[PDB]
Amino acid sequence: TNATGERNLALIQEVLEVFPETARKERRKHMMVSDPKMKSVGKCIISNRKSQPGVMTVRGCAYAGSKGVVFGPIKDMAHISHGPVGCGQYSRAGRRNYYTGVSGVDSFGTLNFTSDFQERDIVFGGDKKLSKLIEEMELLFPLTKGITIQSECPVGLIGDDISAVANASSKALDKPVIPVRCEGFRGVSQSLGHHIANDVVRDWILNNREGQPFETTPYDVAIIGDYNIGGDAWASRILLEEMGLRVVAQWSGDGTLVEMENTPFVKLNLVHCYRSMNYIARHMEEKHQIPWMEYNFFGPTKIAESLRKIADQFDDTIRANAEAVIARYEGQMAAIIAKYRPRLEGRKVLLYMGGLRPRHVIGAYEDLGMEIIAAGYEFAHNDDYDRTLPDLKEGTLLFDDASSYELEAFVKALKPDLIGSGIKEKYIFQKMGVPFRQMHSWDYSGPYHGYDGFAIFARDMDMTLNNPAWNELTAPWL
Amino acid sequence: TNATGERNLALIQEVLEVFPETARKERRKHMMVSDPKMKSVGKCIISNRKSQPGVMTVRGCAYAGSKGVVFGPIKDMAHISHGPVGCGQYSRAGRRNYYTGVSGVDSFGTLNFTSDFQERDIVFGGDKKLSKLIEEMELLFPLTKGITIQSECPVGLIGDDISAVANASSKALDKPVIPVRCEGFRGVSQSLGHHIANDVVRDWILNNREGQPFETTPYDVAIIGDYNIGGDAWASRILLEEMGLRVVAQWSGDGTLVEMENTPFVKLNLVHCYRSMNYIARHMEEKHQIPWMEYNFFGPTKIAESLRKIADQFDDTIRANAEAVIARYEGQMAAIIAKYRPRLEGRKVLLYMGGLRPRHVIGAYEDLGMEIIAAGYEFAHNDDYDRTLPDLKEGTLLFDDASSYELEAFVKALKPDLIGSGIKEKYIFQKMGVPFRQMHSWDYSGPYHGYDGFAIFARDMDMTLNNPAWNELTAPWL
Amino acid sequence: SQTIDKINSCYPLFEQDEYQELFRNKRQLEEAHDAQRVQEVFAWTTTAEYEALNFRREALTVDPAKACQPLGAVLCSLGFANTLPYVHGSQGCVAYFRTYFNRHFKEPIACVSDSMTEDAAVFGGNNNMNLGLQNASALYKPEIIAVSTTCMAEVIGDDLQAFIANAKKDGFVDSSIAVPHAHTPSFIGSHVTGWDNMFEGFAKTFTADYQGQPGKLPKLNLVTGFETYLGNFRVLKRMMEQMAVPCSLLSDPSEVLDTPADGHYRMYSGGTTQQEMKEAPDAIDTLLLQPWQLLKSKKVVQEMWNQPATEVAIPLGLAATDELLMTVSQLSGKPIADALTLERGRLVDMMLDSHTWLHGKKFGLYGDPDFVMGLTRFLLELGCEPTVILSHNANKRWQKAMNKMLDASPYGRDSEVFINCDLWHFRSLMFTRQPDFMIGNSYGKFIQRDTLAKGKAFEVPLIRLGFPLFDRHHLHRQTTWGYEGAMNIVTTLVNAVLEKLDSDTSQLGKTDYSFDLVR
Amino acid sequence: SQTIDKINSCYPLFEQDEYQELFRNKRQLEEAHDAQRVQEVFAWTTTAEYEALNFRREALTVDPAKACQPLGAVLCSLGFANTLPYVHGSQGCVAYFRTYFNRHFKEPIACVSDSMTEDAAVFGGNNNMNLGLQNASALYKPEIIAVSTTCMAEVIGDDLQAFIANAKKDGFVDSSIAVPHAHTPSFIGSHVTGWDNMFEGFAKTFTADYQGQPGKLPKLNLVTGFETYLGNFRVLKRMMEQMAVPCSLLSDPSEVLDTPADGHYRMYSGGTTQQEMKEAPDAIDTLLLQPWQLLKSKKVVQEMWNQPATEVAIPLGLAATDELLMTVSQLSGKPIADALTLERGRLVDMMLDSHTWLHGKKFGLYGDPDFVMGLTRFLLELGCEPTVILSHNANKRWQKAMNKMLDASPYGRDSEVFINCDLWHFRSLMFTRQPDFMIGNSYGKFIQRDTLAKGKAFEVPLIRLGFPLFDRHHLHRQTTWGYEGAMNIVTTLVNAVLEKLDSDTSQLGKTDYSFDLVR
Ligand code: CFM
Ligand code: CLF
Ligand code: CLF
Ligand SMILES: [Cl-]
Ligand SMILES: [Cl-]
Ligand SMILES: [Mg+2]
Ligand SMILES: [Mg+2]
Ligand SMILES: [Mg+2]
Ligand SMILES: [Mg+2]
Ligand SMILES: [Mg+2]
Repeated sequence: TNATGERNLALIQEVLEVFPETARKERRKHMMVSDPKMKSVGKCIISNRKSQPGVMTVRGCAYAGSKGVVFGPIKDMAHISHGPVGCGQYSRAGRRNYYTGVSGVDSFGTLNFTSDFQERDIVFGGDKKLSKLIEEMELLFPLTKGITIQSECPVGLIGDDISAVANASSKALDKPVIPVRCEGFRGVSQSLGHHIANDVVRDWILNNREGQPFETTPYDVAIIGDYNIGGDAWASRILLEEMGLRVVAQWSGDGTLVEMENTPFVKLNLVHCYRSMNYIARHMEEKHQIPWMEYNFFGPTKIAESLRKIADQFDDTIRANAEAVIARYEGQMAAIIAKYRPRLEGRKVLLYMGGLRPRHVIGAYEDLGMEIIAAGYEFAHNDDYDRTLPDLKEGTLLFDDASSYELEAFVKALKPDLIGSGIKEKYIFQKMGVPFRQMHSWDYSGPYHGYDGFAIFARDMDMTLNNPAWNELTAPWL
Repeated sequence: TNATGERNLALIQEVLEVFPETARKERRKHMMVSDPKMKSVGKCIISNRKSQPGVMTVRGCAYAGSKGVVFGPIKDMAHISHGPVGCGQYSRAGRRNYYTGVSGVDSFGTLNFTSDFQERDIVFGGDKKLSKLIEEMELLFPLTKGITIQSECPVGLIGDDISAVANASSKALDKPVIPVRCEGFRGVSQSLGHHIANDVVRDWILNNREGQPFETTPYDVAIIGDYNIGGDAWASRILLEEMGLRVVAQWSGDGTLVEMENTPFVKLNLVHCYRSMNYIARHMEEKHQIPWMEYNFFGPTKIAESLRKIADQFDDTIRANAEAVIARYEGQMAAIIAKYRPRLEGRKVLLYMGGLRPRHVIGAYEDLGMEIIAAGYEFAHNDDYDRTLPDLKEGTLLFDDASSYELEAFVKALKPDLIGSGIKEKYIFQKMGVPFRQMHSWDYSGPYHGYDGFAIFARDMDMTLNNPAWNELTAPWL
Repeated sequence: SQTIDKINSCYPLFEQDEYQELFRNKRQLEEAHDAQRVQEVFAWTTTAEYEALNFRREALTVDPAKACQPLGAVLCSLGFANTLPYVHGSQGCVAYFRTYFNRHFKEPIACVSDSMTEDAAVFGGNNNMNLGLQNASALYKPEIIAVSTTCMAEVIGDDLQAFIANAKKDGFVDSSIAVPHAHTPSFIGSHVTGWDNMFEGFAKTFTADYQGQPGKLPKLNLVTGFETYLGNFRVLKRMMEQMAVPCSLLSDPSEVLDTPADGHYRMYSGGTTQQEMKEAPDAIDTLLLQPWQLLKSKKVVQEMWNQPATEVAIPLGLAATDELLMTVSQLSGKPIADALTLERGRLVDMMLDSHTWLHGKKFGLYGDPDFVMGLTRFLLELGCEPTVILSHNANKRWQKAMNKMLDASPYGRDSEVFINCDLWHFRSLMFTRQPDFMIGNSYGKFIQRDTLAKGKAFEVPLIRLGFPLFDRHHLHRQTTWGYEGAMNIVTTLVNAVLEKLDSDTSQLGKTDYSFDLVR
Repeated sequence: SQTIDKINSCYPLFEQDEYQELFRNKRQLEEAHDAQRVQEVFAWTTTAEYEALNFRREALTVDPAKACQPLGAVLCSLGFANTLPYVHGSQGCVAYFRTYFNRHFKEPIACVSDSMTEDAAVFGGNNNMNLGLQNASALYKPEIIAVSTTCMAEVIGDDLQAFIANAKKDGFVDSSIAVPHAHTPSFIGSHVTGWDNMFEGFAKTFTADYQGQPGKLPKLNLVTGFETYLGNFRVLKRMMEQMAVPCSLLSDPSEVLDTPADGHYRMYSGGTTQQEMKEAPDAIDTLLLQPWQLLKSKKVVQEMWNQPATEVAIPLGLAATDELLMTVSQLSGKPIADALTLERGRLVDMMLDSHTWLHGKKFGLYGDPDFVMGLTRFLLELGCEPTVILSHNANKRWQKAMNKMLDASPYGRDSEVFINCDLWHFRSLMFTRQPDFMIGNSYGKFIQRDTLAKGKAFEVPLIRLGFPLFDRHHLHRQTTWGYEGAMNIVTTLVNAVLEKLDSDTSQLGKTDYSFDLVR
């Protein structure tokens, strides 16, 4: 490797010295330094394994992946957090998966529906309570298009059978009632909740309109794996419609059961979050012969690449439209780069997030002259690490499921100018004097996808990296 | 006198022993004990004298009486506070003389227009600055109907001639521009400002539409002396209009220059505040042959007496209308007495206000079962003391232009259950543990005139006398 | 689109015409219910008929106003020196506990899990407990690892006590480290029950073998229970210093929830020391300041420490602060400080100065049982009417006490108390009972929004007092106990009245006859 | 009409049908301008064309943002022990000074006049002074009678020093009573000029012939100038006690403006003693904390007392507090306290936690010169843009210093500074420059209302920081100086942003896509 690479390999060894020997050796396989010539990680890194007990992993659970990430955003369905009260309360309106609607009436994503398990539900089982719950829900919330049942830890452990409940209630309501066995002890992170949810969608939603008439166009697409954080999916949808495509469905930011049931009638699936929804994309290719492709709407270099490759799946009319859309936003892009690149050029960034953004935002940073010096994921798999390799400079530190200890140690040694990570990391690194931007919730700003999003992204990186308070951590007399 | 009269005469002696001998002898003539067999105060009290230097009199000045009280409420005219900046700033929107309009556009009572004298204005005189101010006013505030110039202390002292300026500017603008020599060193209190202002209205406003056609009815009246505190004059006007009268003018609460100019065409002038506007009522009787009468719209006993007497000046149609109005509000009045009189009756009140309300509100307190144990005025004249005697119980303390020492000593000795007085008295007496209601501003409530006002007055006396915090001034360990 | 000179975030970017056209077009692919039908259903959710069906619920909960046990065990643990909270069970819980407190305090929150998964569901989590204690000790070097549980661990029947005994015996955790523990099942009680359960675990670990003697130390211990205002820990210490009465708080997270941004991260800071906890049995007495939740803590104080456990009300308001200081004075034999009497008289001056805007005002309020009882009591003492009083996690014994207090007050005649009811129940009650204001936490923003959509005349504004407070900053620094806290409460209530009256009277040419400069 | 179960005050009584009808009938008797003409003129007053005419004024002042000198002298005088403020002149002035302070502080205000009338306009006010001092001494028993003047007195040219000597020589006032005086013409400067003049009078009375020696006492004196937040007097004392540096405030009215409501009225409470003022020349130095208005007080310190008068900026914000404590440290030789450095770090933590809501926000601001410079400085420190900056009573030297500070900062590039301009000028600027928010006193409420009447998109919300504050309660107890006051300012600013963003995003089904729970 190069000099940067050696320094990072030595840093790896120094950081892991604190771990008991058994964990030390296991943790060493979760980190590596990148090679520009490598095309796949092979045995250089391992991922999607259990977390080490007691280390303060950043990860969440499979209920977070299913309820919190995939199903929670669907606005026209009521999602029931089934089990005791915590899970549903801590995850009530924490993720900014934007939607429009009339809350409590035709759209339900900010309400917290729960079966609030008590000790008698654990000793006698929760299915009778679940069935009565759904009757009460239908009475007080008549405009739901369908209902999901998101299982918390206790449900499967006490032997309940929510599928039998879902089938019975779906007949009585004449609406889809969807059971999900996303108990938080299953799998190792948020990731298995994604996979569980894709399999549930495959069997309980996707075939509901098979054989029905749907009026199509040649340029019908679905956005797969964009959860509209801060309106990201609306800022992506507008470009695809400007290019002459019809976005029949959005999975699942501002999404609906109806859009999802109409997805098997589209011509092309456009996968933004590969990690969470590649499963269903591959399934629609196999069963409905719908092609799919990955794309990236972070920053002008990746948006132009994406628009051109999407248009190249159609005909010369869409190709020409792709060129006209890029030319239409050229001025706006050039003014954003001319204003903000001089304020950010040369600064170094450390990124630590779930399963996509750690590699997906690197082009936007590079469009503002910034450099990534370390990148890691909470719960990515090896195919995500493979997908990261083309966008790293040689010697970059690449790592998986870091404890708080490891992330603190990496930041103290690397001295990034800017960190992009989550809410549990923000207030630690700000006290250490490092400018920090939340790159899950966008620090209550966004959108960051698309051309309208790049302006916001650039304003926000400048705002925080150059804020005057960062020169005041040390008192003037010290 | 009775045993209360004796106790009060001994209290007068005790309180005044603090004063240097000459002030003591002077101040002894400003207090007495009431005798129900007296029609006139005669020699028993004196009033409308200069205040004692250095004693902390409650009184204000002639600019307060002219600008603050009589002219400032007139909504369609711009009133200039002419002199240094204080006077106009301290009096900006402190008096709740309510009006409707569009501020700064067709109505000006919450703006402070001032000539902001600087040392060069004292040295060279302020008439040229006044003339140029009036030109800029007209450019920036074109919808004024007229302008008044309210002199502060320095204007007459430096020899300025604002009547020459007003005459020239009124021709230049072709609108009334009215000079007022209401410098605060004139007179002894607010009172001479009222008189000055009435003389200016007599000469500069009331003759403006003389000889002109005006469509009359047989039931045209003007409300003279109701400054619409918290909408008191609206709560009064509604009863007169329900009784079949047409209120052509209201002086000057929610009033206009137009209404004042049309006052000489009415059939009857209805004087509520005798102190501040008896002058112009007597002038209208002598010059225009318009009868006038005093009335009182505080509480149901006085309201019915007043409506019947006003109606007795017309004909049997209005006499029958007075009985219909009284009957119409009798259920509202019985409900207010049934809810609040039991919560107030028996309790003793001390009143200290300007020139009218210390006697005028006594009926409404008596309708709620309360007793007045002492009543005083800041600046009333002996004809006001004469008018107070019919509504006092034998031996009541009656006094004039009290110092703060004297009010505090009367309160300490008499131990009233409730005090009604002003903003400079409020926070002293609350600390002494005596429930206190502001009886100038209505403690940001009101109206108190009229049938709709009596409900609010009863609610407010109960709220404050019976509040639970008055039982908490002494710590429980003390 | 965006212009370089004025870049717009999500709101108001999506108000632009191109996005309004995008939404109209997207709506045609959703099979939306017609606007007329959505309007009919919204109106119907504001009615007395819908309310009656809403109050027939027996199985569905919607918009709860409580959290689960281990959250409260984590907050209690954070209040001891050099302590690392550790929750035995599944890791998603710890990601959520940390995030929940991160968003209220705007601070980092240390807490680990031992990551029980499918394997531990079948074998039990003793291997996770051994490796978890070992790795946490190595990485984070705590003096105390304070263990609570998640519902998976409870349901499978993991014997906490035995697991920790095995870790000790087999060398996974050193003898220098204390490992207090409590079972905290989220299907029992709420987060306030977890706090009390964790406190009993600390009392057993640090004092069970101690032979104490009440009044050997001339001090008072204070126990707050679950409290998320930093000013409340601080005011108690400040008042006790003015009384000249030695004091320890037992669980005080106010320094670790307020470390300076000086270039260093400090995982541990301040907190009750092991010396304070170990010598607790020698104090004169321990005062349990939130009595309805501190149930096992009262048995500790009386049955383990043989102290009086003098009964005290939550010290919220004027009369409850007077009663706390008289109790401190009686137990210690020391007079109430003149600076405290002066402060008390300034609060009474504020109450008299602002009473005409507060008297008769009608409030809805919700929160934890001890907080709701204290705030209802102080509202009665102000001459306000607490017409709708809700505590999702309160019990029937509390409800009987609340009704006893309300029946005895002239200001409680129209009050209704609700237990085991949630914020969807509260939402109907704001529509049907329509109090002037509602006092609650950030979840109440959606109820204010819902009442405003019926009409401006039906809006019930929210006043933020409680937990969690996620949509305003630095309210967690405030104080709500003591005279200092009652000054904040009075100021907050009168200025909420005055901000609403200004808004109502701010229409030029229409309602601004009463937009008074002075109020 | 009124119903017994719900009595309505003025608003909203007058919204009832019978009163809307009453108003239509009265309007027919006013010769009202037509509604379209009034709308036309209102729209014209919001334009740039109107603003240009407005900025041509030379003689008319509309809605001033200053008061007159004696108001300042009365406030200075209230800060000394057992002192009765006395204003030689006409009585109307004293009713108005007492009332103006009553409505801000919610407290009584002692002040007397000697009631000069037309007779006194002829012969001079010598008899009024003699009788006034005798009668005030008898009734109120002050130790100090602090004399200032109204404009009448100044125009007449009454010789205060000679009148006060004659009173003592003739036996009208006892010789033991201190009677400091100052000439305070309201046609010069403003209320801050009064305060500084009054202070120079106290310093002459108590120190003229004193043989002082700086550093004989190892203390520092502090001089606040005209200040109406009780917390600023109190934070300065608290910080000096943490620094362990002896100190006196010279003029401290914070006790007599906050006496307890305990059944007793206390005309006098606390205040600078005569011993503190008499020994003031023996301190190491005297720090003048509002330097632009403390002009004659700097001459006292340097010319009379031969102390440095070490220059200090108003201690508002983080960097200015830092500079204050470094100056205290350097003069005293004592280190900065570890508790202060911890408080500083917590303020920085707040700043970093809230910065994304404040960065780039645009504010208008007005008030006294020292305050406006201090708050403009701190807003630049926060990454905010103070685009419209007005001080009616400031001078050209202050305006030059302000533009220098602004030009040096990345955040001052669009900032405009106005002097000798009033709130009718500021109102135009709010329409043409449209900042996000304006910081002002209660008179700004009318400008918020005016901007809202143009439309919701044009509304500029008011943030209340300054004097007077008449339409909210108890803001006068807040702190704006030191780290404690900067914590208040940061919290106030960020929560004003978040309150407005919630209101803007609170429209059910329309803007509530961005009505976020967590901010
Ligand atoms: S941490 Fe995305 S794979 Fe999943 S909630 Fe964030 S880096 Fe998730 S992009 Fe998405 S919207 Fe996310 S930011 Fe894939 S959905 S489990 Mo936390
Ligand atoms: S890993 Fe995930 S979040 Fe954890 S429980 Fe399991 S599904 Fe849920 Fe909800 S209630 Fe509380 S937080 Fe748990 S302990 Fe019982
Ligand atoms: S008794 Fe009356 S209020 Fe007094 S001055 Fe005279 S008219 Fe006026 Fe305005 S400016 Fe200030 S307060 Fe005066 S001292 Fe020069
Ligand atoms: Cl309870
Ligand atoms: Cl200046
Ligand atoms: Mg919709
Ligand atoms: Mg009008
Ligand atoms: Mg913080
Ligand atoms: Mg007060
Ligand atoms: Mg410049």
